[PDB]
Amino acid sequence: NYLYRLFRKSKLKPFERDISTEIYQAGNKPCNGVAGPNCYSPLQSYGFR
Amino acid sequence: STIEEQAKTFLDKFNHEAEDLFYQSSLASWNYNTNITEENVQNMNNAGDKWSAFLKEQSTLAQMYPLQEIQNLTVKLQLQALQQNGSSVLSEDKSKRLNTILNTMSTIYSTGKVCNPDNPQECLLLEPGLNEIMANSLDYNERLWAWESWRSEVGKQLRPLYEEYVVLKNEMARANHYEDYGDYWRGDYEVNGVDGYDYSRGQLIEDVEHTFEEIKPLYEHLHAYVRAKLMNAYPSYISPIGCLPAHLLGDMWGRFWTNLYSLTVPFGQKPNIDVTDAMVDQAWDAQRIFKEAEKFFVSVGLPNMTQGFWENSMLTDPGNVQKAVCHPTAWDLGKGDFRILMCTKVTMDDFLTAHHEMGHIQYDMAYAAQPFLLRNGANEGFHEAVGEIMSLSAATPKHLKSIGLLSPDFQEDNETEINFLLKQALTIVGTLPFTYMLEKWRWMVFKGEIPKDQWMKKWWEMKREIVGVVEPVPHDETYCDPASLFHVSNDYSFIRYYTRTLYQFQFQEALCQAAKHEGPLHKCDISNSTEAGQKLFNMLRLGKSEPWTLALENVVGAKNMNVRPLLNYFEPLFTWLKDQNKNSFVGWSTDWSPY
Ligand SMILES: *[C@@H]1O[C@H](CO)[C@@H](O[C@@H]2O[C@H](CO)[C@@H](O)[C@H](O)[C@H]2NC(C)=O)[C@H](O)[C@H]1NC(C)=O
Ligand SMILES: *[C@@H]1O[C@H](CO)[C@@H](O[C@@H]2O[C@H](CO)[C@@H](O)[C@H](O)[C@H]2NC(C)=O)[C@H](O)[C@H]1NC(C)=O
Ligand SMILES: *[C@@H]1O[C@H](CO)[C@@H](O)[C@H](O)[C@H]1NC(C)=O
Ligand SMILES: *[C@@H]1O[C@H](CO)[C@@H](O)[C@H](O)[C@H]1NC(C)=O
Ligand SMILES: *[C@@H]1O[C@H](CO)[C@@H](O)[C@H](O)[C@H]1NC(C)=O
Ligand SMILES: *[C@@H]1O[C@H](CO)[C@@H](O)[C@H](O)[C@H]1NC(C)=O
Repeated sequence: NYLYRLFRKSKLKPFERDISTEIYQAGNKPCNGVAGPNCYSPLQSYGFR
Repeated sequence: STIEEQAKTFLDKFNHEAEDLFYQSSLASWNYNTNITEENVQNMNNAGDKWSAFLKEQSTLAQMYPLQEIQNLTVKLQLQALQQNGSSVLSEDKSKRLNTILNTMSTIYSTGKVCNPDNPQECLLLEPGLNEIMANSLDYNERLWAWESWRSEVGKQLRPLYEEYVVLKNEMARANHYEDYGDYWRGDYEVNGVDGYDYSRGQLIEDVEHTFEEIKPLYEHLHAYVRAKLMNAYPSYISPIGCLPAHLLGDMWGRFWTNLYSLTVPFGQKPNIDVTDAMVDQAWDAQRIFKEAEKFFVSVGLPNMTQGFWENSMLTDPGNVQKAVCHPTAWDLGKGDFRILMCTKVTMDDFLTAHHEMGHIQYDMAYAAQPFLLRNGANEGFHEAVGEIMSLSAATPKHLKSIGLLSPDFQEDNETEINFLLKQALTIVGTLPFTYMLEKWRWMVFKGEIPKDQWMKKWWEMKREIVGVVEPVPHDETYCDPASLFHVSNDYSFIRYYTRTLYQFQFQEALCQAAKHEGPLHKCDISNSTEAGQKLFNMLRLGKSEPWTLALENVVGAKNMNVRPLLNYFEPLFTWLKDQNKNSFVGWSTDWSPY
């Protein structure tokens, strides 16, 4: 239940927050919303143990 | 936008989910190994399945990135490690047959029971009983019966299996752009793309040959001395001009000669440097043994042990109700979690082995910062070498007098030095010709240099020519005599022991010249020298990110395997063996004169 943003197009400005869950488009082809090759969801989970 | 940035982002995703899934898999494997219960078995199976599934899908997604347009060495190394197709490149039928063959070889080797004719009510297994008879008994015909019976049964039941195994592995390697399976195994030492530090797959064989050619005089002298002492043990069966009988080497296969210390002792009147009595008198528990190892590692400059290491490791046998695997193993769970599974007892041995496994854990800790797929040794030899150098340094008389196990008035004369160096020679120099012979046989049988109907005849010839050990009776192709060993029957690389043996003494010379040792190499201790720990730590932190040649240049100042440290370590023993082999004949003949 603890998440962090791993992929973002540009760096954040000071005291800024991004809540977007938009699929990070790392390639040339559009992602189209569905997760798939070269399209990664930017919020990754902090699997604390 | 380019391929390299796509590779970086994909490797970041892979590294994150790999570390999480790997941690779950390693935790389930740890929970099975420290608690053998069926729910832990099924948990380990589910985690291993999900890990292999993950590494499969991720390799499928990883092979869409060609390597020729990636210039960064770290990204290239991680993608080269990830894109390996393993056994998946074949058809489903051939892959399933290969896994079936591997499983049935494992079950035949593990559950192989060979016993005496006319007494079949109960029989003896290899691990509980055959090692005892082949390592302690002094009866010629009894050892001959056990040796011939085990090789006969296991060879007849394993020869067609190995016949199909070589073909399937050769097809696997040739579909994966390798010349043969031997080339696939030699690919671990391959370095491509770095100028000056380049190492080829094919160069390893001549490097091994060039080292072995200088190994041969020392080994010949050792062989002659061992032969003379075994002639004292067995009067008429062994010939002065011939080779050693195969079932007299102290092990089942002749891999180690350490079981002959009793028969081949130089000075039996002198005691050894066993310090078990001092530990049991002063009540040295396992915790304080690991604390002394920690004190040595903080003396040399490396980091302390983590809190989770002390909290989560099981350094004592838990009891009869809870069953655990007693094999000494260092675990790198990941996520900063390092553990040692060791059923520690109070012995000089377990103390040295604890130093070895803590060397493994320090090696795993230094490279932790590296990405997940590069968290390994630079080659297969470095990981065990960095533990064996600690085992070398901790066993010295100086280190035992420093920590109070050995009396301060102990006199170190040359006779106990000869004794120590001969025990070390039987353990270290004895395994080198067997390892080189076995790996060179496996390389030629994968390469196709050896014909299919000429296996045994070639193998025995090499045992006569390289190891200087003769067979008792001739064996035809109905037998599969190499396959009686654990590593070859269960698809394991064997050249790691040879490389580890050379890297051990190379690292030892580098640290001892770094720490300003003014005597012989075998007396050297790396304790309290922080420049030597820094020199070693400059190689430990790298992991697999840099070439093994560069790591070797970082430690010993050379980029290739050298045999000079090993012969320099055994120099007084070499002079002693030259002195006492005047009456005997050094060297062997390939004729069957003993038997
Ligand atoms: C691992 O196996 C995959 C699957 O066969 C290989 O991918 C194929 O490679 C060939 C040759 O470049 C192409 O013609 C196919 O179109 C590829 N198929 C797919 C689905 O990508 C891959 O090259 C193999 N990798 C290695 C190192 O052997
Ligand atoms: C490494 O350094 C330690 C600490 O200085 C040495 O331990 C001391 O040894 C002297 C020997 O004359 C004793 O008088 C001290 O009481 C020891 N101190 C401690 C804290 O143990 C150690 O001998 C040095 N050498 C090695 C090889 O460990
Ligand atoms: C080992 O497994 C048994 C199985 O129920 C369990 O009761 C026991 O607590 C386990 N031991 C440890 C140390 O977790
Ligand atoms: C390779 O990539 C890593 C990050 O993935 C970076 O730290 C390193 O500097 C890169 N090396 C080169 C030579 O660009
Ligand atoms: C950790 O190492 C430091 C020296 O680097 C030492 O002073 C400290 O006591 C060690 N920690 C423990 C718990 O012994
Ligand atoms: C040990 O040294 C003494 C004194 O030099 C010498 O007489 C003896 O032969 C040596 N023994 C060995 C085994 O080197």
